Amino acid sequence: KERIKINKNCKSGFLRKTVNSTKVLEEFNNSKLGKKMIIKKKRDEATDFERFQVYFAKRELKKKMTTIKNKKN
Amino acid sequence: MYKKEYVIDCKGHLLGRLASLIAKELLNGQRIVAVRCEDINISGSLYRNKLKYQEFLRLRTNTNPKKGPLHLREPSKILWRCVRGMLPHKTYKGQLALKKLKVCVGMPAPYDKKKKYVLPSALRAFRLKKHRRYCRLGTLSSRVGWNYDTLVKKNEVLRKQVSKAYYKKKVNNLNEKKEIKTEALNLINPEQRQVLENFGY
Amino acid sequence: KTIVSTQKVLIPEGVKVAINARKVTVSGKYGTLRRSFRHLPIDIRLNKLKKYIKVVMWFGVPDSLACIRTVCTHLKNMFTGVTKKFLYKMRLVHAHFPINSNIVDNNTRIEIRNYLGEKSVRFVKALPGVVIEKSPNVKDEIYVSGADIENVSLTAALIHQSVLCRNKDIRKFLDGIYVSEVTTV
Amino acid sequence: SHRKFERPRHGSLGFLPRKRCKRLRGKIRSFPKDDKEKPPHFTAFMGYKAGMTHIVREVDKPGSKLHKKEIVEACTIIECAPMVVVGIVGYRETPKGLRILSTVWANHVSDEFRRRYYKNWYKSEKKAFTKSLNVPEATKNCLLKRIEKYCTVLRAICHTQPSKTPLRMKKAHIMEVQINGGSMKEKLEFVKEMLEKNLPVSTVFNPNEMIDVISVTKGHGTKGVVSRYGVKRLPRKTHRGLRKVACIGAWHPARVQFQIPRHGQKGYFHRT
Amino acid sequence: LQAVRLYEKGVILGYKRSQRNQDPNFTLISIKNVNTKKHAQFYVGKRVAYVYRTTKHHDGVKIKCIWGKVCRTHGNSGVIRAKFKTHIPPKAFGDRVRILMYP
Amino acid sequence: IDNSLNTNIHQYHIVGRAIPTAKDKNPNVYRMCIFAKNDTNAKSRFWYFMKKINKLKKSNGELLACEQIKERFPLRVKNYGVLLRYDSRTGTHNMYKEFRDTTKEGAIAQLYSEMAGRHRARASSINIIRISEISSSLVRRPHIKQLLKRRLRFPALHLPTLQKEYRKKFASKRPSTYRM
RNA sequence: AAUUUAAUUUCAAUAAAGCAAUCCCCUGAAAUUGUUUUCACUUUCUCCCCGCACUAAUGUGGGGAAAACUGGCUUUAUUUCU
RNA sequence: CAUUUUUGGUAAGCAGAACUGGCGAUGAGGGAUGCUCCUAACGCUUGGAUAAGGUGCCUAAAUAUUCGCUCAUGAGAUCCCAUAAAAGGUGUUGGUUCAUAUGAACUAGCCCUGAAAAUGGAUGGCGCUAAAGCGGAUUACCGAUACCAAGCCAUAAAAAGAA
RNA sequence: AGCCAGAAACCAUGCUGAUUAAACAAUACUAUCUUUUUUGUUUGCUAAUGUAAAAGAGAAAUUAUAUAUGUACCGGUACAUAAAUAAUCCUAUCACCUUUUUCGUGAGCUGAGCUGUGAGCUAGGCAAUAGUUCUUUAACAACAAAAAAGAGCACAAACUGUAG
Repeated sequence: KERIKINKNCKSGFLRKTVNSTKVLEEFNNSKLGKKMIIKKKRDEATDFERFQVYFAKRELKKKMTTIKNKKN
Repeated sequence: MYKKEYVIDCKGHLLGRLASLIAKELLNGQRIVAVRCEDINISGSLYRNKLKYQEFLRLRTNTNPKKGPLHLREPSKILWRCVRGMLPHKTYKGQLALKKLKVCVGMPAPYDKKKKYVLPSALRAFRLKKHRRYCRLGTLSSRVGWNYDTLVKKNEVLRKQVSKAYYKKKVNNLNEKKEIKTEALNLINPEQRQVLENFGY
Repeated sequence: KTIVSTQKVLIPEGVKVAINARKVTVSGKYGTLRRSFRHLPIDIRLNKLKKYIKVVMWFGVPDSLACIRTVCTHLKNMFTGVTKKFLYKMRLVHAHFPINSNIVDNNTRIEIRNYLGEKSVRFVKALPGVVIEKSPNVKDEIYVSGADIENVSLTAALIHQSVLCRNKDIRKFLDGIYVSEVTTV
Repeated sequence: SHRKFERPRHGSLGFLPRKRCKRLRGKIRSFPKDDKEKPPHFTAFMGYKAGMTHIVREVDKPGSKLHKKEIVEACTIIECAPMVVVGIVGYRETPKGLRILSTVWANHVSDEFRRRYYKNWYKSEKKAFTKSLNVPEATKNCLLKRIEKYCTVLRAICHTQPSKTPLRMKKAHIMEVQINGGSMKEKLEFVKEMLEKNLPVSTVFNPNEMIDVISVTKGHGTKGVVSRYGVKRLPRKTHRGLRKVACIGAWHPARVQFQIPRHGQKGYFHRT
Repeated sequence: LQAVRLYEKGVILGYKRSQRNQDPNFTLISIKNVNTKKHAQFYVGKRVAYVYRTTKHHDGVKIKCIWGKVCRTHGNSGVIRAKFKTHIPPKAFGDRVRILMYP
Repeated sequence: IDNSLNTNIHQYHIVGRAIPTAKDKNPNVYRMCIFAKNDTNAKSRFWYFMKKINKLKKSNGELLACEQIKERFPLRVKNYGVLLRYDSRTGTHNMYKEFRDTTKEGAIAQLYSEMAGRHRARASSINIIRISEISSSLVRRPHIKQLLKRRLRFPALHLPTLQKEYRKKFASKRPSTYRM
C-alpha cells in the first residue's frame, strides 16, 4: 500500500535519508500482512522451551476459558 | 497424500489440469472424491466443444456396438474418462488407481459435511486469459443431451442456503469463542500471557 | 499497443444509475434497463456529483480500443432509451393485395394476413417491453417502440423475416413491411 | 464395389435383439407428462383380449371419396374386470433417475394379490403380509406426509381381479399406475380416497378416446431368416437349401457385421 | 496419548524408474513436508525404516521391518532416492515409511 | 552474478591486422566492436567480416586486441537505436528498430528475441550494423514514447507465482487475484 | 559455506566545502588524413498565466518562470552508517 | 540401406553407377511404434556423472524461468515419417518506400482460404490456449551395458622365480 | 466484443433391449437365533486370521477473480468487514492416591437431593528405572469358546399351453 514521493533521478544516499525520514518499515509492521509475517518469523525461530511455554500457556488459557464457559450459562 | 479422503470442489477448474493433478495423486496413493463436477471448465468454445463431442459420438464400430466404445454423458463420467486416459487402466496398478477415484455431480450431502479442497493452479482464472473464449462442461453436456441438470440446480441451491445458515451459526460460535478467549486472556499468569501474545494470540 | 486508454461519458440530467461491477443499470422516465458488460474487463467509474462516467482500460490493444468505443456508444443508447423510448417506424408496402395488420394482445403481438394474397395468418409476437402500435396518421405505418434499440430492431427484423417470400424474384417483388424511420418519442 | 441396383434393407435394425420378453405383463416405458391445471387422474389399465368382431359405422370424413357413406370395420374386444388399488408408491427425482422412497399399503389385501408372490400356494402356510398386517395409523400418516414433502412422482400399486374371469390362472397381475394432474398433495388425497375401491374402465377412460396399447406379441419359437426378416428366397438351383441364408458380407470387418439377418426367435416381443 | 511416534511420515513410491526402464537398487521416497531439492538436502543422510504387517507369527510376532538410508535427490521437488539393505517389495508401493531423526 | 534474468551476450572491441609481407610492407589495422556470447564467437564474427570486406582470412592476419567493453552507467536506462541486416526465408532485408534498455547488450538480446518471436529469424540470420544511444524525442516506437511520459504509474495486474516451497499442490480456499 | 594475492575504463555511501543552469558525468544535432568549434538536452510533492476541475489520477491540457533540494563535476578527510 | 555426386525413365519404397559409412553378421538408449535415422558398439557386478534425448499426465524430471508471436464453426505440435502447391485474404503482427497522424502503396511473420474418400480413428492417447502451441533464450533436474573410479572372471602381453 | 431467427442434418423426446451396470431401489415372509460382555485366533478338515495402507489418518462460507461477504434500508441502494489464501485455526503431554472449593451432563429415589461421569482449582509426599540403537506390537476388520440378554419357503411331481 505505502509509497513515498521522491525525485526521479535519486541514488543511494538520498534513498537512505528518505527511508530513515519516512519510517515505512514501521508502517509495514503495523500493516496486517507485515504483522502476519513478523508473527510467523517469531514462531519459526522459537526454541524448544519457548514451544513448550506456548503449549503450557494455551493449556492454562483453555482451563480458564472453559471455566468461564461454565460461568456464562 | 497422507489422509483418508480428499474431497475436491471441482467448480471453476480447467479439465486437463484437474485430471492430471488428480491422476498423479491416485498414482501416489489417495482416495479422491471429485465433487461439483458439472461446473468444470473446458478451454474450447461451446461450438468447438460440441464439434469435438460430435466427433466422439461419430467414433463407434461397424461390427457390433455391443463391443463398441462408451459414449458416457455424465459430466462426472467425462472427468472420469479423462482421468482414465491419464492412467494405465489396463494394468492392475492403474485399475487400483481407477478404483480409488470417486466422481459426483453437485454436492452429495455426506461429503458436503466433509471439508472441500481446491487445486489452485487448475482454476480457469489461473491459466486462461480473460478475453479468450471458454465453456462450462455441464453446459456442454446439456447441449449434448445429458439433461439431469435442473434437479442438481435445485439441490445445490437448497444445500447452499442451509450452508448459509450453517456459516452464520459458525460465525456466531467463533465470535463467542473469541469473546471468551479475550476475557479469559486477562486471567492467565502475566509471563505466560505475554509469551502467548508474543507468538501471536 | 498502449498502457492507458480512456473515455469520458456524458450522462443526461435525469438518469438514475446503478452500475456496480459492470452490471450496468440505468433508470429514467421510461423504465429501468439492465445490461451486463461483465465480459468486457474495463474500469468504468461513476461520478454522481459532477455527473459523467469515466471509462479506463489498462494495457490496451486495438481490440480494447474497439471495446471502449463500443461500450460508450452502448451506454449512451441505454441513457437515450430510458429518457425517451426508441421508436422504429415500419411502412407496409404492397403493390396489389391488401395486407391486414391486426394488433392483438395489448400491443404485444401483430397479426399479419395476406402476404402476396396468401389467405393465411402470420402472427409475430414482440420481445419483452417492446410495444407494437399502428399509425393513425399513415395507413401503412406501424410503430415499434421500447426502451432498448436492440429489442425494437430485433422485433422489426422478426417482422421482416416472417413476411419475406421463398422464391418469387427479389428484384421483381418488392412487397413487405420495412423499417423506414428510426426515431425516439 | 457398389451394388448395381439399390433396394431397401430387410427389417428394422432398431428392434434388435429379436428375443423373448422377460414378463407376460406389458411394460409401460414412459408415462404422460406434467399438466398442473388438469385434476389428478389414472393413466393406465390392464384388461384381457377376448377376441375380434366387425362393426358397421357411419362416416363423416369431409371431402373423402367415401365421405358421408357407411363403412364396415374390424374391431377388438377386451374384457375389463375392474382393477383394485392396494398400494401407494412415492418416487423422487435424482440425477440417477427416479428412486422410490417408500410404499404405503392398504389395510387389507386380496388372496389373489397374495397368490402372485407364492409359487406353491396349494402347498404353503401362507404367511405373507402378517407382520405387515397392521402398524399404527400414525406410522401410515407419517409415511404419507413424508412422501408428499419429498417425492415428486406418485404411482398407485393396482392389481387385476382374475377371479372375475374364466381363465385358468388365479394369480393377480400387480402393477404400478402413474397419477398425472395437480399438486402432489391433491394427488395424494385423490389416491387415498380412491384406494380400496374397484376401478371400471369407464372410471379411467371415455369413449372416443385414442389409446396407446402395450403388449407382448404372439409366439412362434426359433425361426429361419426368410420368416424372421422377409429376404428374397433362394434360386431354384442351389447346392444346399432354399430357406438357407444369403451371403453374410465383407472381409472387413473380419467378423460378422451385426446388421445381417439371422435365424432365431420370432414373436413374443414387447411392442407399443 | 499412549504412543509417541518420533519419525516423520513418507510414502514409498516406486523404485527409481525412468521411462520404460527399471533400476531396483534405488527406491523413491516422498517425505510429507518436502517440496524442494534444497529442503530435501537437510534430510539427506537419514536412516529409513519400512515396517510391515504379516499373516503368521514369525519370531512370535506379526510385524516385520526392512532398513535403508536416504542418500541423494531424484528431482527439484525434493523426491529422494533411498538405498536399502535389500530391495523393498513392489507390493509395498504406495505404503508408508518411517524417516528417523538420526544420525 | 544473476542467473534468473541474465543475458550472456556481451560486447567485445576487437582489433586485428594484415601480416607484413613484401607486397604489404605497411599493413592496414582494422578495428570493430562486436556483440557475442563468448570470445570465440566474437572473434569468428570479426573474422567473417574481415573475410566479407577485406581479403583477410584468419591465416592472413594477426589479432591485436579482443576485449569486453564496459557499461558506463548500468543503473541508467537509455534509448538504443539498432540497425539490422537480416535474412528471411525468401529474401534479405534492412531494418531500424528502437529499444529503451539499461545497456546495448540487453537491447541486442531483446532484438534477437523480437526477431525470433515476431519474424522467426534465428541469431545466425541477423546482423547488427550499429547499435547506439539516441535522444528520447527521436524515437519512432509508440510503446517507448508511452514510457517517456511525465507521470507513469500503471496498476500491475499480473498473476501470483511464488516459488517451489509455497507452490502448494492443493488449497483449502480459492486464491485472491487482485492481491490487495 | 567460503577464501589468497594479483589482474580487469567498477562502485557506493559518510559530512563538511565548492562549481555550472537547458547547464553539466553523459547523450544528441551540425560545419586524403588530425583536429577543434557551434546549440540540443535536469529537476520539482517550488511559483505564476491561460483552460478554472478542463485529468487515468491525492489533479489536470496548453503556455511560462524558480531552484540546484535531485542529478552531475572539482575538492578535503572517512569505510563494520552504508 | 543411407548421406552426397549421379545416368536412364512421367515418376516410382523403380532400374543403373560413383565415394564413404552402415546393416548383413548387432545387442543397448532415444526416434510414440519401427532390421537400417540419431546416440552408441556389449564379460560379470557396485557407485558416480553424462550423451542422444527429455521434464502436463500416461511415463522418470519443471504445470520452471524468460521475451515475442499465435484462437482456428475439422488450429498446431520432434529428422527419416506417412501429404501439399501455384494463388488469394480490409484476420492480426512487424517492416520499407511514398504522400499529406491521417491517406496510399508495397513487404514477410503468424493465421485464414486455396485443402475431397472409402471399418471407427488417430500431434502415440488423454488433453493442452496466461500452452503442455509456434520462434528464441536462461538454468536446474532426469536420462544408457557409452564415460570415470573400484571389485571379480577369463583371454592377451609383460614382470619375477628351478629356503 | 455482444446478439437473433433459421434445415430431411444434430441431440434429446418417443420406442426396443438392458447377466450391454461382474449395476441397483422399494416391498413380503423366512432360516434355535440376535444383541452386550469375557477369554482365544504361535479321516479332506472339524477351536480360530485377515487386511493397499492408523501414527493428531484434526479442520463443511461463497459468486468470484477489471473486487467479495455481512448489516441497514426499497433483485436494487447505502454502510461496515476479508484480501500469504492451512505462511491459519483447532489440538496434544498437569502418571498417583489422598485434603480442600466450583461448573457441565447421565443414572437411581420421592422439580429437588444424592451418586456416577466429564472439566477445574487447593494441599501433600509418592511412582517409573533392564545397564547404547536395530517396530515405539499402540490401527482397522473378521472369526472360536464362555457367560448374560433378545424372537418356514423354494425346487420337484402331476396339471397347463397365452410357451417351447
